[PDB]
Amino acid sequence: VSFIKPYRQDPFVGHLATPITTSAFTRAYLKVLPAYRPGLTPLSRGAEIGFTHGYFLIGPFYTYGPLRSVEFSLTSLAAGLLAAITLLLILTVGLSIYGQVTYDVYDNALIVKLVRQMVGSERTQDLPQIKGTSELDTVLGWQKFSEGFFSGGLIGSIVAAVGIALYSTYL
Amino acid sequence: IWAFSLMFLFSGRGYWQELIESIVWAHNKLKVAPSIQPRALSITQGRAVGVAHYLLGGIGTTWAFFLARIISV
Amino acid sequence: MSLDLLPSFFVPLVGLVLPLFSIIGLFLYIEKEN
Amino acid sequence: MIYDSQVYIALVIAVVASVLAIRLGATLYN
Amino acid sequence: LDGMIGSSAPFKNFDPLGFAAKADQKTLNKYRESELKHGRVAMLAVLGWIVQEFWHPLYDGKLSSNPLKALTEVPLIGWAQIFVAINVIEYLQNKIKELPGYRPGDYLGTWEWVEQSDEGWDSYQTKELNNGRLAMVAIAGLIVQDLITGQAALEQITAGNT
Amino acid sequence: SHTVKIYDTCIGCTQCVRACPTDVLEMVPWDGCKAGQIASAPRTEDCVGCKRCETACPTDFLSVRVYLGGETTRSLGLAY
Amino acid sequence: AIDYPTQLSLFTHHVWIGGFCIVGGAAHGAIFFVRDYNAANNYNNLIDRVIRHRDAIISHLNWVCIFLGCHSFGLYVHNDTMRALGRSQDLFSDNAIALKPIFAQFIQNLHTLAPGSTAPNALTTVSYAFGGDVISVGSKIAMMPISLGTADFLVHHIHAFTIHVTVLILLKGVLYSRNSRLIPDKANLGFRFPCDGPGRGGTCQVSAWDHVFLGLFWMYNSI
Amino acid sequence: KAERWNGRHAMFGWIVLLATGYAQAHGLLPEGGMDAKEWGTWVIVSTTNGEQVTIPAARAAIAIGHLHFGAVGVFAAYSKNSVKDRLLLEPGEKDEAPAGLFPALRPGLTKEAEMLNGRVAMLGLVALVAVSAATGQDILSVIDQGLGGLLLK
Amino acid sequence: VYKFPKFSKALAEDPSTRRIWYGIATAHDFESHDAMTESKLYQKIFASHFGHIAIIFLWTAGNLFHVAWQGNFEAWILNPLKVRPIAHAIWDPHFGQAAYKAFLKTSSPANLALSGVYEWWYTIGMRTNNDLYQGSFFLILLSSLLL
Amino acid sequence: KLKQSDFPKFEGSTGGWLSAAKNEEKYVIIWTSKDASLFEMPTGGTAKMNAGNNVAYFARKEQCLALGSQLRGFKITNYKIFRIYPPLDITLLHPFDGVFPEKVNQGRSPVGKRDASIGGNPNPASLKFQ
Amino acid sequence: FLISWRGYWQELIETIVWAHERTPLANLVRWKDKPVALSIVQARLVGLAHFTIGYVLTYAAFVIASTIGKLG
Ligand code: CLA
Ligand code: CLA
Ligand code: CLA
Ligand code: CLA
Ligand code: CLA
Ligand SMILES: CCCCCCCC(=O)OCC(=C\C=C\C(C)=C\C=C\C=C(C)\C=C\C=C(/C)C=C=C1C(C)(C)C[C@H](OC(C)=O)C[C@@]1(C)O)/C=C/[C@@]12O[C@]1(C)C[C@@H](O)CC2(C)C
Ligand SMILES: CC(/C=C/C=C(C)/C=C/[C@@]12O[C@]1(C)C[C@@H](O)CC2(C)C)=C\C=C\C=C(C)\C=C\C=C(C)\C=C\[C@@]12O[C@]1(C)C[C@@H](O)CC2(C)C
Ligand SMILES: CC(/C=C/C=C(C)/C=C/[C@@]12O[C@]1(C)C[C@@H](O)CC2(C)C)=C\C=C\C=C(C)\C=C\C=C(C)\C=C\[C@@]12O[C@]1(C)C[C@@H](O)CC2(C)C
Ligand SMILES: CC1=C(C/C=C(\C)CCC[C@H](C)CCC[C@H](C)CCCC(C)C)C(=O)c2ccccc2C1=O
Repeated sequence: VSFIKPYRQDPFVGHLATPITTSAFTRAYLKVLPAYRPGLTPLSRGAEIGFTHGYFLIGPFYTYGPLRSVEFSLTSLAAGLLAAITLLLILTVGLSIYGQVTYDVYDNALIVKLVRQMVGSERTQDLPQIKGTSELDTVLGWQKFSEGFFSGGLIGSIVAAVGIALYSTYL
Repeated sequence: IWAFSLMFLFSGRGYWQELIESIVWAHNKLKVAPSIQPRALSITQGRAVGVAHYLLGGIGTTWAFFLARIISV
Repeated sequence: MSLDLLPSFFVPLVGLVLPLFSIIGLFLYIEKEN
Repeated sequence: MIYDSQVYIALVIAVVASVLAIRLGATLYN
Repeated sequence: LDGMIGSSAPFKNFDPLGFAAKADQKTLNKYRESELKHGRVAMLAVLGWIVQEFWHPLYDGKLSSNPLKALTEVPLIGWAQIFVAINVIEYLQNKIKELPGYRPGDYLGTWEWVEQSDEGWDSYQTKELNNGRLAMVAIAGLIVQDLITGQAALEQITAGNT
Repeated sequence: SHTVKIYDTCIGCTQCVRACPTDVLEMVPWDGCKAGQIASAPRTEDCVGCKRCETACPTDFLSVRVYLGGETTRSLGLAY
Repeated sequence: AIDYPTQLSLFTHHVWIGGFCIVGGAAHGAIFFVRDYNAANNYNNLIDRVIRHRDAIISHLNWVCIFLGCHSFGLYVHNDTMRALGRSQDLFSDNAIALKPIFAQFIQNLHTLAPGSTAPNALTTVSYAFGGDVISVGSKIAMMPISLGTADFLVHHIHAFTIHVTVLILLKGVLYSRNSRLIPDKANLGFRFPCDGPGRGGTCQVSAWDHVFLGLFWMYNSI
Repeated sequence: KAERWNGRHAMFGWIVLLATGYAQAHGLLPEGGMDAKEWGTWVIVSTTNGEQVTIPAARAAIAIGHLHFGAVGVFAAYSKNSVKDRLLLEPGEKDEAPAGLFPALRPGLTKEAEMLNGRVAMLGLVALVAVSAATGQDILSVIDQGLGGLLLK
Repeated sequence: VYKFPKFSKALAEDPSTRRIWYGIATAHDFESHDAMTESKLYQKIFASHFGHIAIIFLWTAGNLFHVAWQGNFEAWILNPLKVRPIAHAIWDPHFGQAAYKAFLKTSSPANLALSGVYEWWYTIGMRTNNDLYQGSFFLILLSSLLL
Repeated sequence: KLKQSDFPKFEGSTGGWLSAAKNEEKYVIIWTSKDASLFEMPTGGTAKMNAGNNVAYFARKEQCLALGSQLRGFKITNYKIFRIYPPLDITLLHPFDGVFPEKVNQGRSPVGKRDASIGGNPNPASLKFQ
Repeated sequence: FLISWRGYWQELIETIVWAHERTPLANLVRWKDKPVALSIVQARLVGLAHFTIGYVLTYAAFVIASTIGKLG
């Protein structure tokens, strides 16, 4: 037996079907992640990603910041929370500008078919081309993704701060 | 020697060939141009000279430093 | 507001906010199309 | 020691010099 | 008790009680899943039993080297995290189970690459199954001996309580 | 894309054409040399600027000259 | 052991010779790949399969090198800037945020306990560096337990990072000695050539020799 | 669009100034200065002779409240698809038409009413700053004078 | 990937990051810009000269203002051989208490002035922190004139 | 095993084409071989030819031409290289007129030919602001 | 930037490009400008700029600090 084969029977792609790229564990694990989980609107994907990211982002800032405390301090928690929230704001700014400069679409998975059927004799790159058919690959989709990331980041950072305070106080 | 290496590491062959051109002009003016035409070191040889001088200079500096320090004390 | 509060008002303002907005504007400008 | 009024009006005049700078910057074109 | 992998020399197609002679393919897939999960968990349990007995670096020593005693000494908030991790792993395994072409114990998705299996692949799967069975018997014996005697594996062996 | 020019000092020795890695140069009929052929550059959009063409030129100061210009994904040799 | 100049000179000389010889081994591996490698005779063997996924190897080695360099050296720079800012409790020091090399200390403990427990026929540890008594000859220390603290953690990770970068340069030279996305026929240019030209944005030092040149520099740094 | 947003903020800030005056008058607005040992040397304002004058704790609290409101604003800015009124104009959208010297006299919760009140509030802030600069008293002192004394009482 | 090197269409068509790098490094080479004439060249150079002189005057005004505001010019007048001139105050959040104490000069951490502006301004007849402020005001006015 | 029967017996390499040769352009080289010779890919390692029609896809024209130059060592000459745009827009590239560029063919006009040597080039100062 | 030239940095950048293109959770983000190594002239300029800035900074620090710490 051989556990490495050309990806999708194409020996010319710059890719391989290894026990890591195309394993059933990899398939299921990546399909349960918010970025690829089926049945999620882009706002929901952004909200979940932001929640998880703020939740694990408050950690390093609170623990190793400039205002640490070997005991529990409200000032240390507030400093870590503010740093995490501002980092989420910076990431949201990056997401917003990236989406602004990347896509020009409001409804995908159709425009591609329209220009593959009804011809696309225009300036292209909006009618024709169009990389990716996901709802995240639109101006509207990425805007809602960034909004969800930002709101979920705030909520997750607050939740993680509350959990840290409870763990440090009642344990 | 380590600083000398940086002449070969930072520069390029064309400048040295064009300088050798004027030096050869002077030699021809004085009828002393060699029959074996002088050419600047090839690019690969320039890199080899640079790395050899760099290694020699650095290793010799550390050699002298270590030996003097550990023999004195 | 005393004059000695001006450093604490301005240094964060300039040295953090101005980079952010300048980066936003420059990235948007250099990533434009025609 | 200079007063708050002295620093404030210098800041205001500096703002005016800034608006004159962008006008020159925009006039030198994109 | 089929052309399934796991039939070794000492007892080929070992179904003395005929559990598989009447079961359909789905029940047999369930049986293979249970056997493989038990075998893997038992291999981990046996290795942990021994290593814990002669090495427990974590928790700043303490956590008495006898198993079934350190079971009641872990902070009980580390128990929760292990439980949640096992739960997430088995949720992922459940998600794997609905992938097309799924095989009972195959969570790596080897069916994607292994069409027309060889004798080496079958032999390695049988090796895993047999090691799992031996580890199941071994961990059952470990737990029973520690319950009845009170000493751990290398402690009971060292004293000579055999 | 880079610019490639051919000069009438061409002797039609074909060494430039058989050294081009991207099929930019070709040999075309001519009446200015013994070989009756001169190099041409009809596919400069594929020119990468490696200058292998003028490394194989035997004429005194070259008959094929490559002038580097605007860059393109083809001229930059980008497989991505 | 009490002739400190001899010990220092022997160690430094042998480490230098080792680094040079390792760079030479990488160079001659690249030379073999350029010259003596036959694609037909190596169909689907280990050498072929390594070349077939050279990208993955080099990209992950690049990531590891960046991770190790960022961490080791930036911890050094963080210590430097915390000390320069008068914040002595924010350093990566023993009296501060401490990075104890626990794995190496465990090994040191295992060796000093080996005589009588795992090496029952030994009377003393193999080396007093792992632990034990101070051995002095004529009031001069011959050997003594070498304590490992946060300072040794940082320098050991610096060693790992430098070694990884040298391996990156040399392995990139060996694997990309025959072809690449830039020059699909790099093997036809030989092992030793300066470039392919100013095109493709510039194709300096694409050889495999120019990788043994950069690797020589990085070996000098590491040693 | 910018005029409408700035008018809304000016009205809300007239409310905030009234609240700040009330808090200062009524024993709220914590006393003292920030702890340099707790919040680093960036809160230190000056060292006259062996004592470190720090940022007042009242200023820090007011800055935190303003941070709350500004954060709400930033969220609404990066929430364009879920807010009733966006901060910026969409490509294509055209700016509402200027109201003119006098906006239409339409009482109630109308665009003209909010427009007029925002202009009035912004002019009031301009006049307040001008009076404070010309005469030389504190902003809250000017508001207290302009309310007869019913604020800082 | 377009419109940044407005002065060069050849760079604006570059699909790589080289366009951004070369856009910076060719911005002031006006003679190489697209659709270029000599009259536009001299006029743009003239305007750039004006902006440059404005920048110089603003820099001098800033030095004057910061000496007047955070310096010790007046104290240095009475004892020029013992008092060390102060360039400007320091506000850096990364300072520890030790750094604040070491850089502390009079009322706030500050940098000693190594530009010799104290001696130059004292020689030309400046004795007050209000004389420096007048100079800063006048220089900002001159910068506005040049812009 | 493979998508098409005419593909060379290659096991796939992480050096093939990328997202660029799905939205900008891809290059295909076709050739017929008498023997299933073992050859080295321009991207990765060793592949096996088909005793008949062979078709390979690459991300660059240079890769296809390097493969073709390698094919000449196998006495293979009929190799032809095409450019494919994002849709099936096939354009024959290398044997443009059916004759290799090194051999003179009638019907070719000189492109980029100057009727003077290098020394006849105009002075750059006379080429200012055009 | 002066000793190591291009060509060695283009292939490494190509490997990084492949790594980014072939990894999940990061395929969602793609560059607009193709990342390439700095040009030969640009690399020379950048190395010269680093050399000069480091030269000036280290000598300014040395001269100022030495004068201050030696002459009171
Ligand atoms: C070019 C001259 C120059 C330079 C290099 C500096 C440098 C500095 N000033 Mg400053 N300043 C200047 C002129 C200058 N000043 C002038 C003319 C004024 C009067 C309005 C001030 C008023 C001022 C205050 C009130 C404060 C500073 C502060 C500071 C420090 C922190 C930066 C900051 O907050 O800036 C803020 C600067 C301003 C608000 C004024 C604008 C500065 C000038 C007018 C603009 C010059 C632009 C320049 C020519 C090119 C711009 C490049 C740009 C396009 C990227 C820093 C040492 C802070 C400080 O001391 O912290 C310890 C502080 O609180 N400055
Ligand atoms: C002029 C430039 C400048 C300035 C003013 C600062 C300022 C600061 N830096 Mg910083 N930094 C800079 C450049 C700068 N940096 C650069 C260039 C680097 C890279 C070399 C760094 C690397 C760096 C590190 C590695 C760290 C800092 C930290 C800090 C903070 C000092 C520690 C402290 O006591 O605060 C304590 C901080 C808090 C109590 C919370 C502050 C959180 C942000 C800054 C508040 C911003 C509020 C903002 C308006 C919110 C917007 C609304 C939002 C809610 C939606 C301070 C905010 C430290 C820090 O605090 O980390 C976060 C720290 O660990 N900096
Ligand atoms: C069924 C498996 C199992 C269980 C329930 C336990 C339970 C326990 N072990 Mg343990 N252990 C195991 C296997 C197991 N061990 C194995 C196989 C080893 C050999 C590496 C060890 C080595 C070990 C040491 C050295 C120590 C413990 C200790 C402990 C106790 C504290 C928890 C802890 O720190 O774990 C620590 C566990 C590890 C360091 C290794 C766990 C590695 C896991 C089992 C493999 C990967 C699991 C993965 C997440 C799921 C599989 C993926 C896929 C197959 C689906 C606790 C009673 C500590 C104690 O107090 O001793 C008395 C202690 O110091 N264990
Ligand atoms: C002091 C000079 C110096 C430095 C810093 C480096 C740094 C590096 N070289 Mg090296 N190199 C040097 C001299 C140096 N080199 C010389 C003289 C030569 C000539 C032979 C080479 C030849 C060479 C080759 C041939 C290769 C390298 C590689 C590398 C990288 C290894 C990965 C790594 O650690 O990245 C991490 C980066 C650092 C450790 C630098 C410091 C970063 C700080 C500590 C942390 C981050 C700071 C933060 C982002 C600042 C933000 C604030 C700012 C925006 C204001 C790294 C960037 C390899 C490579 O490409 O990378 C894999 C490689 O193949 N180098
Ligand atoms: C790599 C080198 C390095 C490292 C590790 C640190 C570390 C630190 N610095 Mg620091 N620093 C460095 C270089 C470095 N520095 C350099 C070069 C400079 C000079 C420019 C400084 C200047 C500096 C200042 C001025 C300050 C610090 C401070 C700090 C501390 C807090 C930083 C913080 O907020 O974390 C933020 C951390 C994160 C947001 C998370 C990043 C790391 C995460 C955990 C990676 C996770 C990877 C994960 C495992 C991947 C697998 C995921 C899995 C699910 C698959 C921390 C101890 C501050 C302090 O006082 O602390 C004592 C401070 O004020 N630094
Ligand atoms: C500045 C105040 C001065 C007072 C002086 C002392 C007080 C002080 O110091 O304050 C600071 C302070 C607390 C301040 C708290 C504040 C401001 C909270 C504000 C929260 C705002 C919220 C939720 C806005 C929500 C808006 C929304 C949803 C807006 C919206 C909409 C709607 C509504 C139109 C709906 C639309 O619907 C659609 C279509 O989307 C969407 C959108 C966006 O348009 C505490 C201070 C101190 O605790 C500290 C720090 C230290 C202590 O030791 C001492 C004290 C107690 C003093
Ligand atoms: C925006 C504004 C006020 C904004 C106030 C806001 C947001 C409120 C903020 C606060 O709530 C917070 C945030 C927090 C609170 O704790 C504090 C306050 C402060 C209360 C005033 C503008 C005030 C703006 C004014 C007065 C503009 C005057 C413009 C004139 C006269 C222009 C004239 C010309 O245009 C013509 C006519 C013809 C042209 O050709 C020539 C010229 C000459 C340029
Ligand atoms: C509108 C305004 C405030 C509006 C506040 C609003 C809407 C608040 C709404 C709320 O929802 C919030 C936000 C938060 C809730 O919790 C509270 C409520 C209440 C529910 C202030 C205006 C305040 C307006 C002021 C102060 C105006 C001052 C004007 C002056 C001094 C005029 C002087 C002149 O007229 C003369 C004298 C002579 C002329 O010739 C020349 C000039 C100069 C024009
Ligand atoms: C100076 C220089 C030259 C010119 C160098 C030449 C022509 C070498 C001349 C060597 C002389 C002629 C012989 C050596 C004379 C020494 C005194 C002998 C060595 C000393 C002994 C002790 C070993 C290059 O050709 C060159 C090429 C590429 C990059 C950089 C450079 C470069 O820097």
